[PDB]
Amino acid sequence: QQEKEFLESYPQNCPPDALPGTPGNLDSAQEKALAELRKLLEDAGFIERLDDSTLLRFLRARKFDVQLAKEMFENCEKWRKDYGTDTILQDFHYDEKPLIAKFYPQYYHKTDKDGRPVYFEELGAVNLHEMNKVTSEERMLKNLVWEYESVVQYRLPACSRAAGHLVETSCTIMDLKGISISSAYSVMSYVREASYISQNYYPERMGKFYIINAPFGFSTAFRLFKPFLDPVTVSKIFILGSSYQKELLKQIPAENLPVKFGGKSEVDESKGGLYLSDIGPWRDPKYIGPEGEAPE
Amino acid sequence: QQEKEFLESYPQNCPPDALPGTPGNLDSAQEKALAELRKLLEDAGFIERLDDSTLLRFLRARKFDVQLAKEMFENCEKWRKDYGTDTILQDFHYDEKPLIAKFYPQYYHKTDKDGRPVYFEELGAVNLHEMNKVTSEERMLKNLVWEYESVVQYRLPACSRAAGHLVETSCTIMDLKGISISSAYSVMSYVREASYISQNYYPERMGKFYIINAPFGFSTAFRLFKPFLDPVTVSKIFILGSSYQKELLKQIPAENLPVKFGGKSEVDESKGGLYLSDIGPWRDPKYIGPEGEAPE
Ligand SMILES: CCCCCCCCO[C@@H]1O[C@H](CO)[C@@H](O)[C@H](O)[C@H]1O
Ligand SMILES: CCCCCCCCO[C@@H]1O[C@H](CO)[C@@H](O)[C@H](O)[C@H]1O
Ligand SMILES: CCCCCCCCO[C@@H]1O[C@H](CO)[C@@H](O)[C@H](O)[C@H]1O
Ligand SMILES: CCCCCCCCO[C@@H]1O[C@H](CO)[C@@H](O)[C@H](O)[C@H]1O
Repeated sequence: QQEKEFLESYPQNCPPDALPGTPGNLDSAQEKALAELRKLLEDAGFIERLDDSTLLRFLRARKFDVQLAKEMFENCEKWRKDYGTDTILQDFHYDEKPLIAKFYPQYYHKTDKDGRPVYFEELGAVNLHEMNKVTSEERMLKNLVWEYESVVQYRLPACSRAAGHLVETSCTIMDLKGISISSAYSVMSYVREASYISQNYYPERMGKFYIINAPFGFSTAFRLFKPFLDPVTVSKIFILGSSYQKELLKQIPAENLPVKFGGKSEVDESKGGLYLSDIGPWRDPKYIGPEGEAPE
Repeated sequence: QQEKEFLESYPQNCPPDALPGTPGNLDSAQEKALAELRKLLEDAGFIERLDDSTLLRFLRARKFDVQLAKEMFENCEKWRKDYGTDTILQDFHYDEKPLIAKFYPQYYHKTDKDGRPVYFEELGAVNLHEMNKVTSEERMLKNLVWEYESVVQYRLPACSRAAGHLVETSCTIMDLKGISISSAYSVMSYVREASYISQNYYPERMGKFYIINAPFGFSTAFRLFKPFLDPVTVSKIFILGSSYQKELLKQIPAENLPVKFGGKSEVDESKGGLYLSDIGPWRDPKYIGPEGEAPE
């Protein structure tokens, strides 16, 4: 009575108007696709992470090819064992965070109108040189997986309860204000590594993606490739310039969005404002289940 | 005996390994799609431009929806009547060309390895201010349609004969060396207008598209959207930086590519080198048919 107990402690059906193939909306032969991936994995010795939400995201990332879903699934299970992800919430301590946070922000803050936790990344402010004095790329990546594990174990279940429906994804906002060719080159390895970790071991976890303060050449390229990108990806990716407030306020309440991005949400500066904060439904006693409160 | 005489004066079958749906390769039910669009248009009063190559390009631009092909076809026929395209080769004289060519290059020069005429556009060198003294956007657009009409009436048929196979498309090379946000804004209207004229009244005329000397932010965006653009479009579009020679020499011979782009082709400077030139198979007496030599 632990995983089963956890799964039924929060809503498990995505909203009715959600993309097909998502939990509670799968019907078009995909039910049979789901009820096949579970059989193969049960025989292969696997016991955990076989819930509807999990396998469905694996089936969704691989167009519902039950064969490729097993591959992607085993390969991810291989990775969690090697990397020690299963014990990352209690093994790893990013005690350098207060020291380096200002050079590469990274922080979660409340939710958007769909219940998704909002993740902010001020990539344009990054200062790797000043960061390499304290930490290392390896540790920053451990922090990335540590936060991903907080999202699934604590944040998502709490958000589901607060929104009345599932919520398997997050809403991310990346700020490019301040990027240069120089710093862009200095972060490529971390970005390429972080990209590998999520769309392979955390697929379908992205629900919406916003890039604000994107430079002209960059923003222009998107405006020309729009008609050639699949409609499924243009529904999630948003590339906007210096005028982004109206768009953001259209997805995130206003009382939920930080004042710096055109909203009303203010974090007390006498306890690490925004950068060192982690406030949202997951810190509200009435939305915390049998898994207890997430770490800090 | 004029259009019929013209059509059989040059090869009419695309190479065997070409994209399906192209003349001489259409089979998969598309033959019936072709032999339907012609019937509807014959009843609608249309007499010209009903050859396999034409209608097939219209069917290809609209995924083979015979219904939308008729719409796109009539709408283009409407446009040629209004604009006076049918008589553009003899009505319009871009006598300002020698004066303004240096501010917005534009020139055709020989062919690539597939027989396609190569079109060069040094957009990054554009100087609209210096150009507005002499011409106007309206005239530049008339020149664009005048050149398009030389491509189909003279250039393509000559290239077909020289390559031994059809050739319905052109190979374009756009140079961004020298662009600014400023000049990018100063040319948006011409580019937006020119884009409207080709993919609506000259569809499937683009076979390959190369953008060289693309700025970093711009080039980067393409490298991230690559996996999301359809494989049909990534086969035609190439976005490269300052190192483009190897790629170009891989598509265009070397004796065909101008020295400035990393090749061996040199045009005599005592008669308008490149900018004011128009040399290729269409100026070779042995590749000119009953349509005679193209104008200058
Ligand atoms: C200039 C900005 C470049 C940003 C490139 C993406 C860097 C990380 O962005 C992440 O990429 C993941 C891919 O694994 C997605 O699944 C996540 O939703 C996204 O937040
Ligand atoms: C900045 C470039 C775009 C953001 C990174 C790639 C976007 C999505 O990457 C992947 O796309 C899949 C779609 O098949 C989704 O299932 C996953 O959520 C996501 O990991
Ligand atoms: C920064 C460079 C922006 C270039 C945008 C494209 C401008 C013209 O490019 C033309 O566009 C046509 C679309 O109608 C295509 O059919 C042609 O093949 C292409 O040459
Ligand atoms: C710089 C942005 C890309 C170049 C402009 C758009 C590229 C192609 O535009 C159109 O694509 C069609 C494909 O359905 C082809 O049939 C046509 O040749 C082309 O007009």
